[PDB]
Amino acid sequence: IQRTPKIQVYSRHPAENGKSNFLNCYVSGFHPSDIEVDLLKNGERIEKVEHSDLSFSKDWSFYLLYYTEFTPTEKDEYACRVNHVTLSQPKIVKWDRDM
Amino acid sequence: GSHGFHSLRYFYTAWSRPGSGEPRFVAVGYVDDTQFVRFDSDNASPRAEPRAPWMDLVEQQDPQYWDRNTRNARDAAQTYRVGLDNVRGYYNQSEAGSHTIQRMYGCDVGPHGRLLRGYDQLAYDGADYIALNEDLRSWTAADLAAQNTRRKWEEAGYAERDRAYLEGECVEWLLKHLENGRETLLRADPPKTHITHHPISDREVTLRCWALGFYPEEITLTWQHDGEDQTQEMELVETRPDGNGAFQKWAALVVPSGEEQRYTCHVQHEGLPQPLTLRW
Amino acid sequence: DFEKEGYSL
Repeated sequence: IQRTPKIQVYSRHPAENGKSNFLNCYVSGFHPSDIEVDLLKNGERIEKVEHSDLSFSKDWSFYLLYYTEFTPTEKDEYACRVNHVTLSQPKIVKWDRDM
Repeated sequence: GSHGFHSLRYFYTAWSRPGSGEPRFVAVGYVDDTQFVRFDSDNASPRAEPRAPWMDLVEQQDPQYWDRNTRNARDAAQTYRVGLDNVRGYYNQSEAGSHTIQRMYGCDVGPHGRLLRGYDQLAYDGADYIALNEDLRSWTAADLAAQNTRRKWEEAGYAERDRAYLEGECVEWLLKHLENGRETLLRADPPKTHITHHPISDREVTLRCWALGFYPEEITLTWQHDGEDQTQEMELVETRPDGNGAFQKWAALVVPSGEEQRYTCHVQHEGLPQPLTLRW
Repeated sequence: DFEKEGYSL
């Protein structure tokens, strides 16, 4: 039983340039639990990334929230990069202030 | 009016890592939708740790809480490190493969303070393995290899000890947490709602209805066209955590460039005095 | 509290 992860990238609060915020990558619905999640700023890995404690849903699939403080601006591209044993290549979901 | 009901739930995850050391074991506890405790076996001298505000105050009511729970978690970790190889033996799987045991147990309490449902379920590699029946008296093994565990657990009188916990400490500790975490757990934070407007062309626009910062997680977002539901035509994302103990959700809908005024968004949530109707 | 009990599968 293997399950590919679902990904959402988003901010805690609505993005206002210059104001401190939190960049979130929520990965859910995957199995098994080993997963690689990086948060990217203009293609480069952000180093101080934290994540929630591993848990799972009624169907036994895991979910995790990766997050880091960031101050959004214009032209500053942000993204979440996810790899898992069910993915032949890493998956990248860009952050869209509008979702 | 609706009678309250609350839940205390614990989640165990243990998986083997061939070639990368001993199996890992991670456990977490939740009261309703708020995590309050964690434990990771990989940590250096691992201890049970608080993960909610009110748990920072539990030490003055019960100065033994953390020692008691650290011992139990360390004992649970050892039990599942062994159980990984026991179950692998039941299936005759190779040692080079990684495998996972999961466990979810807890109790639902009614508005009166008495137990409604107790539960204890285990998975192996993400599929049902064994589960405590609703009577809390017997087990239900999911396949032939799991019958090994049920026989061992039947002959050891485990169900009676499980049931004793579920009707006992679980109920008592849910009620203790509900009082100490009252400001966090008994709140009904309504969603901060608004509509955003994204032109895609000269003739089509996206209308997105947002719900932000609400707790509990349960919520309903619908789009309407003159009064007609729009579920098939709308994109509804899965409810997600905001990282501050609350949740978000949105529903978007592609709409002709002159017809925005004819669509409404409807939000129902326990924190709302009345259901909300929004319009662009 | 966590379940003080336990039995290996």
